Amino acid sequence: KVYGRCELAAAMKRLGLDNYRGYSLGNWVCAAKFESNFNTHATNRNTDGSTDYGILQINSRWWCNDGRTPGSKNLCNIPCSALLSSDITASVNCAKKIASGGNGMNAWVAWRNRCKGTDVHAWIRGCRL
Amino acid sequence: DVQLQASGGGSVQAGGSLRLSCAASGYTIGPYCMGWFRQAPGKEREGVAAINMGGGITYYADSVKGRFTISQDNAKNTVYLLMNSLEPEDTAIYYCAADSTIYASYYECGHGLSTGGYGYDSWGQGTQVTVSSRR
Ligand code: NA
Ligand code: NA
Ligand code: NA
Repeated sequence: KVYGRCELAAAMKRLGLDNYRGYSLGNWVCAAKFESNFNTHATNRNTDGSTDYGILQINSRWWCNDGRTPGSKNLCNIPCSALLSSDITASVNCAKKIASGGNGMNAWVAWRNRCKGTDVHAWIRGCRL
Repeated sequence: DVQLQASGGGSVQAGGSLRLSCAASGYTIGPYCMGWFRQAPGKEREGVAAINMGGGITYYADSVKGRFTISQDNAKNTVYLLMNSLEPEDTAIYYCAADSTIYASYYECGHGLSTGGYGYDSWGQGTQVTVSSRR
């Protein structure tokens, strides 16, 4: 499923990401935009055999299990296929765990590059929440 | 409260080889990246080699490609830097470093390596390497 900008902001707010660990809502919307273009089906295979899954491009060597990643961890304790659902709940719950890792949203390269330090509120401007 | 302990180093004649080692302890999860940076008195600090602990993909400064090799024991959160065909220009204080961030999406450890050490948050105390000239 490809979410609309405001449609995604609404779902993430529902799921409690607004100001989660101090990150206002637009941070998460901006992260999804550049990580997956708001597509819950986005997958990107990496040279190490791992794959990034879903709306927030969560990696199979550390966060979920896709059975193709040899000696990997599964820190969110879920099958990576769970991160490809129309329902972003699994992705949001795992993202909460990732952002509680010790470095906040810096764990997302795309957020660090395209969102960190910008006017993230613009990503929710014009939306009804 | 993680610690990086390095071993190896010292003096060696040009053309010679040295293997440095660095063990990361105190981690429960991670580190995500381990690498070596070097600093010679009158130069910019240089990222020499790095490796994604998860996966083993490696990265190298152009100045050492084909001469140096970084690898991990993994089983013990330890990495090795095998340096062959050393030149006097390789003389420097070599530092083991690590990036403790567990990234959400795939991250190439060579990025922080080539951009000033960005993301490498933990550092060893530095190991002197002196490559002397031939006679
Ligand atoms: Na990505
Ligand atoms: Na895994
Ligand atoms: Na880091």
